[PDB]
Amino acid sequence: TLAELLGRSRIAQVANNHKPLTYTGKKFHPTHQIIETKPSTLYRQEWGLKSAIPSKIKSRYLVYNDLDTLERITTFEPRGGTQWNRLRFQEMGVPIVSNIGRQNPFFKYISRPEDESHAKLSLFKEMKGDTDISPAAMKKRLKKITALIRSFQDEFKEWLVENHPDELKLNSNKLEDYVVKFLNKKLETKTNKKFNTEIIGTGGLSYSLPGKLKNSPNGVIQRTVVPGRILNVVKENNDNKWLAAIGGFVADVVFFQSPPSSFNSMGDFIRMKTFLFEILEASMEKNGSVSMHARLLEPQ
Amino acid sequence: MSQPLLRNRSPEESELLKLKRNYNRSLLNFQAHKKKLNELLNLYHVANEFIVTESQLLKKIDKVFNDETEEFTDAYDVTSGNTTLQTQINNAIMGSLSNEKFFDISLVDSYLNKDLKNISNKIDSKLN
Amino acid sequence: MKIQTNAVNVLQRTSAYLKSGLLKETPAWYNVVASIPPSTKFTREPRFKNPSNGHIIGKLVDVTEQPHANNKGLYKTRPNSSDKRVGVKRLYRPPKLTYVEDRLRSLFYKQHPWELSRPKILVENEIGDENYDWSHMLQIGRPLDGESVIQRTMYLIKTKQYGDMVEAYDHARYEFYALRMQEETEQQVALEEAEMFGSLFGVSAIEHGIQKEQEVLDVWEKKVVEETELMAARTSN
Amino acid sequence: DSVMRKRKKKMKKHKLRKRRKREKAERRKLS
Amino acid sequence: MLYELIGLVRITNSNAPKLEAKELSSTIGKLIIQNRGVVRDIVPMGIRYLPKIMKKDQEKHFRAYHFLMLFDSSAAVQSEILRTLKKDPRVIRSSIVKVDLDKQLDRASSLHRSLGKKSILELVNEDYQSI
Amino acid sequence: TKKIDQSLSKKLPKGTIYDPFDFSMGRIHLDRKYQANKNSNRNDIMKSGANPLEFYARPRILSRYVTSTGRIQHRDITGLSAKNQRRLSKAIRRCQAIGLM
Amino acid sequence: SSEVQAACMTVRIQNMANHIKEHRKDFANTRNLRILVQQRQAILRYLKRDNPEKYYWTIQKLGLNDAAITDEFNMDRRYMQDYEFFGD
RNA sequence: GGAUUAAAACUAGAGUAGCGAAACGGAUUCGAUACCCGUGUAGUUCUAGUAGUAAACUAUGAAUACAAUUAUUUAUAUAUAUAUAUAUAAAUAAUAAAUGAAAAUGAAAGUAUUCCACCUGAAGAGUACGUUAGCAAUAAUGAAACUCAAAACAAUAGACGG
Ligand SMILES: [K+]
Ligand SMILES: [K+]
Ligand SMILES: [Mg+2]
Ligand SMILES: [Mg+2]
Ligand SMILES: [Mg+2]
Ligand SMILES: [Mg+2]
Ligand SMILES: [Mg+2]
Ligand SMILES: [Mg+2]
Ligand SMILES: [Mg+2]
Ligand SMILES: [Mg+2]
Ligand SMILES: [Mg+2]
Ligand SMILES: [Mg+2]
Ligand SMILES: [Mg+2]
Ligand SMILES: [Mg+2]
Ligand SMILES: [Mg+2]
Ligand SMILES: [Mg+2]
Repeated sequence: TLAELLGRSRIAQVANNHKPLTYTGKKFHPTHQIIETKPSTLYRQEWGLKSAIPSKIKSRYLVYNDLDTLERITTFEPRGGTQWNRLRFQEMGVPIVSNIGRQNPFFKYISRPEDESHAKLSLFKEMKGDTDISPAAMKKRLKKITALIRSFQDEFKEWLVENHPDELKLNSNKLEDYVVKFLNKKLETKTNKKFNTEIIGTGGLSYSLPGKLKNSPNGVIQRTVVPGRILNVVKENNDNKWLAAIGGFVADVVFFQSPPSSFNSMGDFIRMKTFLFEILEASMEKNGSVSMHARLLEPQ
Repeated sequence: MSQPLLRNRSPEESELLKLKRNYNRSLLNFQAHKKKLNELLNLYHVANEFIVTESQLLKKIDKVFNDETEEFTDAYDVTSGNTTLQTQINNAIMGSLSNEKFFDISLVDSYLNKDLKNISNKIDSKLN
Repeated sequence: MKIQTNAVNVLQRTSAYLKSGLLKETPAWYNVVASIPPSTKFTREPRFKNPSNGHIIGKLVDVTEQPHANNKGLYKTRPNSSDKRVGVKRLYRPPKLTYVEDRLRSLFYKQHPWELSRPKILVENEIGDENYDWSHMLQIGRPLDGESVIQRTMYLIKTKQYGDMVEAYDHARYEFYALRMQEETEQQVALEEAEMFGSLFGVSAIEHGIQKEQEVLDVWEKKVVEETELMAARTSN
Repeated sequence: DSVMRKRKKKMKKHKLRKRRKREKAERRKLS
Repeated sequence: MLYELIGLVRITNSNAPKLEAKELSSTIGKLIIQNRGVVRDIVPMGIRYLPKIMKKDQEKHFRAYHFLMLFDSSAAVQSEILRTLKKDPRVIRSSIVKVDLDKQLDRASSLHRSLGKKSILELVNEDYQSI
Repeated sequence: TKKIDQSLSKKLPKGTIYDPFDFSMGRIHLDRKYQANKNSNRNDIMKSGANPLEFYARPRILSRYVTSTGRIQHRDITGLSAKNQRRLSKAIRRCQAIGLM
Repeated sequence: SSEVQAACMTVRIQNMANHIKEHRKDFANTRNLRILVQQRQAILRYLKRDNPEKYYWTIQKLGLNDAAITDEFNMDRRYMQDYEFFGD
């Protein structure tokens, strides 16, 4: 049918997005899907959208929100520049590593309840992870849940007197433990936030596995040298490290001992010059940012 | 066109309808009655902080207007829900067999229904 | 705008010109239009089903069909106010098409934000030629991307290998990671192998960015200087 | 009615008020 | 009816700043409990500088001891308390606002409700279950 | 001169991604144009769900929605809903009558 | 049932009449009282048509008479003076 | 039929800062019984009444059934991968159709139904007389003769505008 075809159409494949096309806050990762048109189609203003893109657009990459609007225009920005940030990261050949030494999210590991010993930490995270929830929809998590949990009273009024009667007659320090486990055991079958929207690992920035060496005609490369730019002429206030602009990413540059004298000389125009840096490590934070650490390799 | 426009309710259908409607009215009255008793229980738990005698008044005044006591001066955004939400969760699961100082009507219902006693003996008999 | 009458009746108005004799010669279109009548009803048509999800439109659940109690514990014995409002408008409003895959697509790109940075071509080639066997993720003719995961997830739930959508989705995600890792290595190694055989490249991606940033930083230098001199004069006032 | 036409009624009302004030005055002296 | 009294007592003696406030709270509390009323809470608010220089009984003031008193009484008793407060030279400003009890019997003071604690049970249960 | 006004230079945060356009003057102007106090909601008690009328005895919170002279700010500036603006104004007027604001 | 509605209206009429006796210039609530009294007349007039026996029983228990129900009533100024609504 | 009913006004008893008919002065002016300025009485305020009039206007009586859209708020409800999304009403704005002399109306000034009030060329006239009500000012009710072929509305193009 036509409905089946539409669901699989290339336009349906693009997930709905209404995030501001002009965002002036902090950008940590791509927010819009880049659309590309071939040179032949660009010559005919064809992008596979509803309407022809104006001929003024010469780029072959754009990002859009709405196919059509009440203003009879498409809401789009003729830019595709987050792809070059990803490809420049690939050229730096620095694998992303976990600063906490967690399991690789891209491998199906056999995990155990080592961290599940915090059942009361995360079972209540469902009601306590409400930082940005409505004052009454979050309050609907109190009566709606209470009825659901109150429907298991009979089950827990028998299991507890059949598996741990001593605690019911001595102390509730262990009873509270049996309660947290009970609900989780009766909730694992349930589906509360069964889909987790948190970023998985690198989020797709890099699929490179650590360990491989870079062979070169001049021998194996031991230190990666990448051109960059120093943004500030004074270390980040309250931090012992300056900031550099390397390959579309802002890194923290650590200097060997002293800061090169071109800093004082150039002043606030220091960004006008290119320096060579060494990328020590790259980490991924939960916000979805990349923590790139560099070192200002100076001619010596 | 030949079909009758309306079919009157059979006497049996009217009986079942009346049963459901009486049940609906009775259930709502019962649920409101129990809600009121649960609020009366939660008010009893706090009536120890309320003053009805001069002796209580003199003790409250001293305890609040004392140099050691802290006063709400609202000069800074003091830092630190869960506590009151944990008492609710425990009183919903445990019910009569709860350890919370501020319990719900479940405990009072089990008492008058020979449940907290018919379980205490049951547990003790099991221990035997 | 009013439903026009004169555009669809050209044949009948022309026929009056010919019968009276005002028009001597029959127009060339006259016979063609007579054999192929225009559609002239211009009516609004009811619809009784959403083609996307098969939901039935125009069906009222009677109280006889709700014998059991509701979530509140009460029986339904009489129609409610909503049941007593005519719903003819729903028959005529274009149905909102919905798809389960849309929910998964949003999830995938929320979990993998950088997958958005991989350019997607919306221009179709020929939808009718797509002969895909979704037993495997890779397919000849289409790129490996988020859609590969979604279609794989649907095939798993359609074949009933997995029951929960989450489990099928997780299974597809790992297949996607494996294919993404094999490609990241083929590209790295291909570059390394070429340089070892004497391949030369003019400008690298990192170099391209530096040059573009220099062009912008040069114009910015001029303006800063100019605007740091107008301020000095204006402030001197 | 327009302001222009209202003005005719305004004049008639003014003359009636003026005549009734005049009559009142007479009654006071004649009384 | 539940009422919330906010009184600004005068600080005559800098050595005993919380003296007239204690004497006043006892006077008001005794009126409430002696006329079938209940005093639910007494929340001192401390010495605060008045937004301006205020006057009362041919006297001027630049500071006052703020205190809140949540009490339950009848409308007639509430008016009697307000009349006594409007006449006492110690009191500089006094306001009594009704606290609706239509939906729940146990309401905390506005100060506490502003901080998320809607009932006195929530305040007490956070001083026993967690203190 | 080795110095530039802060208004003529953009400081790229740490951990963020950038484009060559981020070093241009257009970025400076674009950031000024689209500079709105959108982070207020998370720091705005009255945009969180609390009832503004419960703050009638807390002048410090209420003083955040009045000008230097005590004039209540128009809803166009506070950004509150009609109900919260209505309740907030009542709270401030009641606070003024009690002798706290 | 009309008898129950009339009784429930009677309670509110009695309370509202007491309010008016202490707030004789509260015309907004006097209008409400008039309309409520007239509403009680309408419900009882229907009862007389539907179930005459219940009607006479109801009005006797409520303290009214047939004339009070059938006759047109406007709770006007003459009524306030002929029945000394406000006293003196 | 009843009740309520701005401002001004009136009957009593208080009040009277500011404002302010009138009055008396100062200016302006050919003159200035005005506009501007001064002094400023009634009034404006409160209590108890009288009176029932306004461009008391949306110049649009009330009720019911029904008819094509969009946008924007509000409310209720639903859902979740939790903050949006989906529903159903209300309000407002711009409209289709329809209606209309057109201006425009737009859920009515549309399609229909039910009930009430009101109109029948201008002027004379909301006047005269009578009656009713009011302390009073007045309010309600409400003509005819004579005379005329006028009178009025929307819109069009001009001319003019301190
Ligand atoms: K005066
Ligand atoms: K009418
Ligand atoms: Mg007319
Ligand atoms: Mg009626
Ligand atoms: Mg007015
Ligand atoms: Mg007088
Ligand atoms: Mg003069
Ligand atoms: Mg003169
Ligand atoms: Mg004057
Ligand atoms: Mg009157
Ligand atoms: Mg008149
Ligand atoms: Mg009139
Ligand atoms: Mg008006
Ligand atoms: Mg009506
Ligand atoms: Mg008259
Ligand atoms: Mg005209």
